[PDB]
Amino acid sequence: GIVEQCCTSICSLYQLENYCN
Amino acid sequence: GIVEQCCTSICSLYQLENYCN
Amino acid sequence: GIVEQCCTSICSLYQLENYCN
Amino acid sequence: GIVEQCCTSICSLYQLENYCN
Amino acid sequence: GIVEQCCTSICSLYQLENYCN
Amino acid sequence: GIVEQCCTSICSLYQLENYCN
Amino acid sequence: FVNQHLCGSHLVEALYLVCGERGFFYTPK
Amino acid sequence: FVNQHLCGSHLVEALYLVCGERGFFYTPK
Amino acid sequence: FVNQHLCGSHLVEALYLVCGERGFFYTPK
Amino acid sequence: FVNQHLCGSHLVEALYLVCGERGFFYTPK
Amino acid sequence: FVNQHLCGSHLVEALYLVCGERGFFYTPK
Amino acid sequence: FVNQHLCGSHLVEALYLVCGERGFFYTPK
Ligand SMILES: *C(=O)CCCCCCCCCCCCC
Ligand SMILES: *C(=O)CCCCCCCCCCCCC
Ligand SMILES: *C(=O)CCCCCCCCCCCCC
Ligand SMILES: *C(=O)CCCCCCCCCCC[C@H](*)C
Ligand SMILES: *C(=O)CCCCCCCCCCC[C@H](*)C
Ligand SMILES: *C(=O)CCCCCCCCCCC[C@H](*)C
Ligand SMILES: [Cl-]
Ligand SMILES: [Cl-]
Ligand SMILES: [Zn+2]
Ligand SMILES: [Zn+2]
Repeated sequence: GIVEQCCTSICSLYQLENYCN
Repeated sequence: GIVEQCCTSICSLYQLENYCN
Repeated sequence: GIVEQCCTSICSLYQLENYCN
Repeated sequence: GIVEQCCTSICSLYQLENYCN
Repeated sequence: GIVEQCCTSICSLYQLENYCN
Repeated sequence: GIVEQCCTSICSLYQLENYCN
Repeated sequence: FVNQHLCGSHLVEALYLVCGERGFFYTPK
Repeated sequence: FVNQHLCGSHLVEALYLVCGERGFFYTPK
Repeated sequence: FVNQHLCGSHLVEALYLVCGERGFFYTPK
Repeated sequence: FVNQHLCGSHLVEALYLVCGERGFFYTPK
Repeated sequence: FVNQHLCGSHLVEALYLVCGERGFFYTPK
Repeated sequence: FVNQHLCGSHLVEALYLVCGERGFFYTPK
């Protein structure tokens, strides 16, 4: 999930946008 | 400046990019 | 919504719990 | 103290309340 | 108090030092 | 630079002031 | 309103601490 | 664990900025 | 006042950086 | 040390929310 | 104005996430 | 890398407080 992906690598704005509603 | 443009109205993520290096 | 209830008046820690999953 | 306890384990709200006045 | 002095006007870094231990 | 110095040791206010304009 | 946007940033950080492992939903609209 | 909790705090703040009016659901592991 | 609550959150984070190892006290009332 | 300083920053923010009007004293190691 | 100072703190944190490796400049005056 | 990004987030906030009206340029590695 979001902790697994973005707390092991730097997530860009597009990657962060994936978890939006 | 960024204060006169983004603190008086909400600046979108693209508008904030104008102040990147 | 949380904005109309917690940004117009201070929401206690218990009131914030109403928006937990 | 607070750094020793809560920076090695996740402190809940009740545990954080212990350090209040 | 710190609220009546630093939230009504901007407190410099030196003024904030008055509330250090 | 600033990440190399201040993310390996705690930088004081004077050290942080060095990176100001 | 910028003040509304600033308040929401403190709401989400408050929800993260309050809810813990449960998680939270932030829905302004 | 603490450092994952710290990363999550900055994570929800990033989601609040990126998602905007759409909102988001935060669910930890 | 919510604006007072938001300001206090920035006051405590400012005190933490300013005071350092000395620490600080936050007493609104 | 840096990572303990980072945890302390989120610690005082949590204390500000939890303690509220009572306030708190923050004293580092 | 304190509200201006509070807004600037959210502007710099927004710029840090938005710009990434590019970095940013904050110049109020 | 994540933990350097987290330290940078608190770094720019510290620079915003210390520099004040002078402003600053943030450039990552
Ligand atoms: C340096 O001082 C920047 C010059 C422009 C500042 C504009 C600030 C306007 C006052 C705040 C209005 C909104 C308050 C909620
Ligand atoms: C989406 O826009 C949410 C709908 C309700 C918004 C209410 C905002 C009220 C305006 C802010 C008033 C307080 C300003 C300090
Ligand atoms: C405890 O309640 C502190 C007593 C003094 C509070 C003063 C708050 C003034 C109201 C806020 C004015 C500025 C709003 C933008
Ligand atoms: C909650 O229980 C966390 C579950 C995921 C495991 C995180 C730790 C994985 C190994 C990391 C070791 C590095 C820190 C010593
Ligand atoms: C201030 O001097 C800190 C005192 C407490 C010691 C913290 C470090 C303890 C060992 C942690 C090792 C993990 C990081 C390499
Ligand atoms: C960006 O590519 C970072 C460049 C600097 C290297 C940071 C890591 C150096 C070794 C740290 C190891 C500790 C974490 C496992
Ligand atoms: Cl604010
Ligand atoms: Cl951190
Ligand atoms: Zn704020
Ligand atoms: Zn952090």
